Amino acid sequence: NLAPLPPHVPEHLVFDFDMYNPSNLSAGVQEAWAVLQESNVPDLVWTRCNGGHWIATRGQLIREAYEDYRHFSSECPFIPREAGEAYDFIPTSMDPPEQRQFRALANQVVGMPVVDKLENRIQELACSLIESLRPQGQCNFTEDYAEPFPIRIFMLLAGLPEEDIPHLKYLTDQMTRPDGSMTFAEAKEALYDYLIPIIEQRRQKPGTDAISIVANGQVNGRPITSDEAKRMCGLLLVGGLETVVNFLSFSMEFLAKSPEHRQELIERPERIPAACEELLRRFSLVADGRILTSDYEFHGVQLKKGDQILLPQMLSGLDERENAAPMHVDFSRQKVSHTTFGHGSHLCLGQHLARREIIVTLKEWLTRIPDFSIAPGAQIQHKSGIVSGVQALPLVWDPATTKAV
Ligand code: HEM
Ligand SMILES: CC1(C)[C@@H]2CC[C@@]1(C)C(=O)C2
Ligand SMILES: [K+]
Repeated sequence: NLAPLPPHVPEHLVFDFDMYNPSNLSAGVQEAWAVLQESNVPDLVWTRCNGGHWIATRGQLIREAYEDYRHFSSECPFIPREAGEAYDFIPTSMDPPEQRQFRALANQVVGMPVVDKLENRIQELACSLIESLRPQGQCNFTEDYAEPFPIRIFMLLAGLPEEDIPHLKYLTDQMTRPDGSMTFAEAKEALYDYLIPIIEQRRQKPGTDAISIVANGQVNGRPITSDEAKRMCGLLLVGGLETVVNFLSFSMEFLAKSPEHRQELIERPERIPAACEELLRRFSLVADGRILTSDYEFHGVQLKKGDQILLPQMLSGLDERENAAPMHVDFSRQKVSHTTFGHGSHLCLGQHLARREIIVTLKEWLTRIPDFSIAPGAQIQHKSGIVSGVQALPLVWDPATTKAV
């Protein structure tokens, strides 16, 4: 269903893209979104789907908007408008000057000194999961690795019981790829409901886990409130449960159809960090946005105050103007240009954690299970949203070709 065209939007900019169900999804998520960059399509379009919002389609405009926070505010960053109004997570729902103080604390708990201390646990979990899959000759990758590997590391780091993973994953799923069973406002309230007793517990006893450090924190030298801590801990949960989980499956789906690319990493394992960077461009998967604070002319188009604008982080690196032949994976690409981890003052805080988990996954999977493919006759289903995902990934291999380490 389409929302009526607002009077102030020129009819010739209308392109009805549905970000939660793009029309070409069967060809792949990123391919479905890349129809926005055909030569007939302008740099700035209006979709009447999902209540009606702008979409910037080129990397040049996506970067400009994310730098200019005084016109493009993160107070309402999700589409549909109801979701963006309920969205109050910290730091992303704040602009500078208020935003920067909370970043320091969030950085403190997923920052690089934390990741170095976790190296053995990351490595031993990756090996423990993979060695337990190897003699089976089959897995459901999303259930059996992509979810438990990054999510158990995050629950360990935050100090939360592993038994709570299915309830929490379902709620964060409803905030990024909704089912229809919950609105965003309801999923958010249920996740706040979960954190409220935990946060009051850990403000009593100072501690080393990520919730304690946030709940006992100061921001620009003043005590963080219980409510501010709730809104920051919830955002950490969403990042920990949704991003790497889904990115891993996209990568592994590609490697399972691309033996040429598999073989390249098997023989030259020191290409792995670079391949990580080029998989992150090709299979970029986040797309959120901003809301206009004032009437503003932007690349010839008159935006009204309160218009929402989708600024898909995913599209910048798929733009041919930023990377030649963008849909080819080329692990020796010379200048890998992308905005997979965002742009501007809201640059991703967990990218050190993310990169370690991806590189450890590629290294430990390929040395033990070098060859695998998609289970015969299965077609991989995808789902699009704020964070796009792979719905299921059946893999198979012959265990006689594996290597026990
Ligand atoms: C492949 C993995 C990941 C991707 C693609 C990714 C992507 C992004 C993007 C695009 C943004 C900017 C959104 C905006 O400007 O509105 C962001 C911000 C953020 N991310 Fe990541 N992320 C990843 C991993 C993680 C992980 C594992 C965490 C763990 C907590 C995390 C925590 C955060 C936080 C807290 C912010 C908000 C920063 C702020 O608003 O100042 N991210 N991420
Ligand atoms: C867009 C994100 C990837 C980033 C971290 C979690 C996420 C869904 C957000 O709401 C901000
Ligand atoms: K809001």
